[PDB]
Amino acid sequence: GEIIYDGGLSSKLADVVDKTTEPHNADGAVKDGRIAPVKLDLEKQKLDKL
Amino acid sequence: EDMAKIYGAVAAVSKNVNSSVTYEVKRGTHELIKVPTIPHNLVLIQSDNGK
Repeated sequence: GEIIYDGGLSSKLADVVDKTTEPHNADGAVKDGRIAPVKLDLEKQKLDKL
Repeated sequence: EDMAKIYGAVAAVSKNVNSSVTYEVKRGTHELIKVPTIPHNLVLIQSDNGK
């Protein structure tokens, strides 16, 4: 017979980034006006620059 | 025009707020090596006649 429903484009709720991401603030629907997180080179092992 | 300049300056001050910090915790951590063999330090000394 005639086909009324056979499927279609399916909407997915979540996009799961399968990779390690550096820390970030809000972007997209909510944009964060504050400064980005400061990357601090702390907890050094060998003593450089001192 | 001079109002846009005044409003722009205020927005610059309000945007100077800091969010957070990010750093790695690695102090105190050392890599591990693997020893493949056990040192026994044993030698068997036997006479020629085996006595």
